[PDB]
Amino acid sequence: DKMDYDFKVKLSSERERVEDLFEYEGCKVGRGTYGHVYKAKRKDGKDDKDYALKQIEGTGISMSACREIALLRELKHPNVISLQKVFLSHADRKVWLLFDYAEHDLWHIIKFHRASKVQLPRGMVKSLLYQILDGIHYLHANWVLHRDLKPANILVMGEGPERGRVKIADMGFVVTFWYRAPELLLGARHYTKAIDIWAIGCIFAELLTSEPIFHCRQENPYHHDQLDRIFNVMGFPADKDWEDIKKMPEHSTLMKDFRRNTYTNCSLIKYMEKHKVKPDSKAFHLLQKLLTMDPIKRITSEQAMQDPYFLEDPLPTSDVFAGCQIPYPKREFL
Amino acid sequence: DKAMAGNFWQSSHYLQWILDKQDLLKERQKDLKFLSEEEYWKLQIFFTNVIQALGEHLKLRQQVIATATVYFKRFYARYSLKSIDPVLMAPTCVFLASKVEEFGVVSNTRLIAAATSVLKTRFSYAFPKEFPYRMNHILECEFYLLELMDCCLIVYHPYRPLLQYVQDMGQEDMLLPLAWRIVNDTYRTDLCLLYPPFMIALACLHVACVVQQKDARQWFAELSVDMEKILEIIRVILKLYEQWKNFDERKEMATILSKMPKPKPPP
Ligand SMILES: Cc1ccc(-n2nc(C(C)(C)C)cc2NC(=O)NCCCN2CCOCC2)cc1
Ligand code: NA
Repeated sequence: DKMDYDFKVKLSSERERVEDLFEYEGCKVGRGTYGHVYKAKRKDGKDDKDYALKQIEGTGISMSACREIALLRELKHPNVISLQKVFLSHADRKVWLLFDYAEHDLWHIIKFHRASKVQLPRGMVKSLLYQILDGIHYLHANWVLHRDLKPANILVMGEGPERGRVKIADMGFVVTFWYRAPELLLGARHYTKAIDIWAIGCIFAELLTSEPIFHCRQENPYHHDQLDRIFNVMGFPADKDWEDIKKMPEHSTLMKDFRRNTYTNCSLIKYMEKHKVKPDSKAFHLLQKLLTMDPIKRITSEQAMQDPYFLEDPLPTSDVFAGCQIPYPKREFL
Repeated sequence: DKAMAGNFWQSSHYLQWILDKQDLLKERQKDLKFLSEEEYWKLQIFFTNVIQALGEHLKLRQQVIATATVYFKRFYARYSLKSIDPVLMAPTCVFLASKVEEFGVVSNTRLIAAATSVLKTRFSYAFPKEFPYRMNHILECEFYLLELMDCCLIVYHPYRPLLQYVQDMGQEDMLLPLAWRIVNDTYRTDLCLLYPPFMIALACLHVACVVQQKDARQWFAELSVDMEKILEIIRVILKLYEQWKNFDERKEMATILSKMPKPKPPP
């Protein structure tokens, strides 16, 4: 209203429209809280690469749309998913985000190895962890917390110029608590860098064994069964291991519901031995530094990257598939 | 700490939205057929004040107001004043800035009531008619704004580096209130489009030191920065206060606003 006509029609004439440039009808590969994700081909075929198109849930510039666009417009790192283009569709007020398509992800990769029971190759496990840490270190250095790290959010590029490169993404969701740090489960009010590190520790365990380390049945921040699973694996923390546990809002609920003597024979050492990871391995000693119960005693992403595990034979590779043939099936349509 | 805080040198702000002065003035010639150079810088002061007033009414922090102001400036750096009514653009920029800076979505009723109240109570000298726009206009304008900015939303301001400089000086109590106020005043000019925020912070701090007769020469000399650029900025700041003195906004703005180029209506 009251908008100059020449200005308006010029912009309309020049404005690239998502439906003109890309073929995506019937190609939905993702449905979630944040939007719909399509595997797309360019119509003007100067290109045979696959593209991902995300139609953001809702219309207009929601807090969600604004956050994703503002952050992704600035972030540039090889291990963080890269926004290529934003399309603003005036007819319906819909927002579309364009990305280079990442064929694979750790949810599907882990499921493949869990079903074939072939464990994940140890070179691949290390290369995946190194690139996850590299991407999160970059995010953390820029005070961007992920807040929902899990295998489904660790993308891996398929055949093409970025073959085997990890891309950290945020796909959204109803919910599991298997990657949630114990302080969140005890009512911690704020997301932190340490919370991301715990989740990475969980992913690392799962890469080593093919099983989610803190797998739990379906159930306020307090989640009894998830905590019970953590204690069954890790043992119940001693006062000296986590001195500020008493300051957690649900600490008295924890004391009411749990008794340390229930978990006397429980330790990460014992759990990982059952899955044939040796407790004297550099792998195990790194894992244990990530899966530390007290968040102030977890190592940082940078420190993790400097771990002697990454200097031990075999070295991490840029292509996590190590140039070898990719057995994992392409992502299926929903 | 805030997202992307140490990333200015790889930021969209730095790489796309530090403009060349000659490019800015070339694009401005469109509007200088209708307005003098003087009248154009008076309009910029005026709309800076409108955005500030809108932000104050909505209880937004200065950094949100600053971001909204930068969005406004970026738009009209590229486009004519006739393209979208700046009366519509100003509250749209505040609305988008509030979302980006993570304070939230100002409600339909509140945004429009703030626009209406502010123009009525603080700018009746310029606007005899009520704020004529509704939320559907704001939402449409927001789409055009985001497109013109090429989705560059995160903006860096001089307040943070200023605070770091005065802390380093050990003179936060003495110098920060004045230097901060001078940073606010720089948004009356084109400075934020032309120089990195830290240079603007240094220039404002220098002017505060001169005003309060504080010798900071040794501290300034010890910095590794192009002082020729800092002096360019200081000159614009000193001129903005002489312009302020000579400008009677309340007496002049109604006539200046009537000289703004008007949009073409549809055929
Ligand atoms: C509200 C909201 C939602 C998501 C984000 N976000 N955040 C990130 C991080 C990794 C930088 C933290 C990435 C995204 N968006 C996203 O991954 N989008 C999905 C990318 C789709 N893939 C592209 C590659 O091919 C497979 C699909 C931010 C805010
Ligand atoms: Na890094």
